[PDB]
Amino acid sequence: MTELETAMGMIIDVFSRYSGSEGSTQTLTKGELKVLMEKELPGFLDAVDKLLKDLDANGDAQVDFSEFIVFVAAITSACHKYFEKAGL
Amino acid sequence: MTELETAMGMIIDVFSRYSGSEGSTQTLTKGELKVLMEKELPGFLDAVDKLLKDLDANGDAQVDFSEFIVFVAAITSACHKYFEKAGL
Ligand SMILES: [Ca+2]
Ligand SMILES: [Ca+2]
Ligand SMILES: [Ca+2]
Ligand SMILES: [Ca+2]
Repeated sequence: MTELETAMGMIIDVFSRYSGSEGSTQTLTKGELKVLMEKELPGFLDAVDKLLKDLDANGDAQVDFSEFIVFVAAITSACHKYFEKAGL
Repeated sequence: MTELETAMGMIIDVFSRYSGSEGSTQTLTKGELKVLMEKELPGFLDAVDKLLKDLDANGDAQVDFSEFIVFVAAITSACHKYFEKAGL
């Protein structure tokens, strides 16, 4: 497994660890999202419900994997853009 | 560092390992992309130039981090969707 394939497997791993405690095992409810954020993105965040509403693209009140990975990408892109600029 | 923060750091790590051999150190030329694909996503891919044209959102003939992470997300989402469906 390459470094990049491992990173991709790791995001999927993270998602699956929190999406199975209630409702669909393929999505995050507001409660599951609250736990995923405090455990995986501590300090990033009222806030949890607004986050869910921001990420929910199809209006089912849950965060599925597509919605979640778009969020992970955005955060990662913001980090990379910041050090790119600190760079001069 | 959490599991998810580590995965994000790992994608940034992967990108930086290949974007520094030519031209801007913040982007991938077609040559750098060819090397990144054979080393990090072997077997995924003519093909390299078409891939670059597909990912290049701003028309500079290079893949920057935003373009790259959108690609990583898409591949990861496609993997997760596949096993979600194999699931019944
Ligand atoms: Ca769930
Ligand atoms: Ca949704
Ligand atoms: Ca470069
Ligand atoms: Ca570009």
